[PDB]
Amino acid sequence: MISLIAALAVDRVIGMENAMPWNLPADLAWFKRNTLDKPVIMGRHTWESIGRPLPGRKNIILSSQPGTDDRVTWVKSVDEAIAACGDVPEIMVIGGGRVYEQFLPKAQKLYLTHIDAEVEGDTHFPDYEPDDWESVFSEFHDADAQNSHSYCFEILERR
Ligand SMILES: NC(=O)C1=CN([C@@H]2O[C@H](COP(=O)(O)OP(=O)(O)OC[C@H]3O[C@@H](n4cnc5c(N)ncnc54)[C@H](OP(=O)(O)O)[C@@H]3O)[C@@H](O)[C@H]2O)C=CC1
Ligand SMILES: Cc1cc(CSC(=N)NC(=N)N)c(C)cc1CSC(=N)NC(=N)N
Ligand SMILES: [Mn+2]
Ligand SMILES: [Mn+2]
Repeated sequence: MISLIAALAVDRVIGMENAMPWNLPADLAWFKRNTLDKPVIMGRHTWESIGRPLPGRKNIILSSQPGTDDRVTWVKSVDEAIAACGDVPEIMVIGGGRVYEQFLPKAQKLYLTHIDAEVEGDTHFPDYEPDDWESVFSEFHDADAQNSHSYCFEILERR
């Protein structure tokens, strides 16, 4: 199964200048929790945004140009990326925008962090068809001393 995981601000903004224009420790925790011990697929800009392999997960980078770091696995197509994961129960697509778009249709699950924050962005999560998804998990949280925004974790499964 292929899953997409992301954090969306208002208007589905997910990034600005290769970065997440917010500070939410709780979302990073949720991310580590739902990706640990699973292969992660990401675009190259998203690879450069992190600078180092995510610990305890197989890192697959999608790029049309030759790979430049052997600490990770480089692939040149969606199909090679999926094949590179082998036989695992779940494949986590962690971004960015152009990669989400490509993997969305093969997706069976969406892990979304809805952040109540307005932020100018240059990158947006795909405009998915709400009718095709079913909310199977929803957990809302008010802002607190560590997390400056109210946010909600949601898991959608393709109907
Ligand atoms: N808020 C959230 O949850 C998230 C936010 N982000 C944010 O997303 C933004 C980066 O997103 P964006 O610019 O779209 O970039 P991506 O990370 O999606 O990078 C895309 C790059 O990877 C390669 N690639 C993608 N698809 C293919 C394919 N099918 N075949 C071959 N190569 C492919 C290409 O690199 P090449 O040029 O080498 O061909 C392409 O330019 C940043 O702003 C980041 O901070 C990212 C993940 C989650
Ligand atoms: C650390 C990091 C992780 C990601 C992947 S996050 C994700 N797919 N899902 C989710 N958050 N729930 C991304 C896209 C970017 C980063 C680094 S962000 C950053 N560097 N911000 C900044 N420079 N201030
Ligand atoms: Mn049901
Ligand atoms: Mn069904």
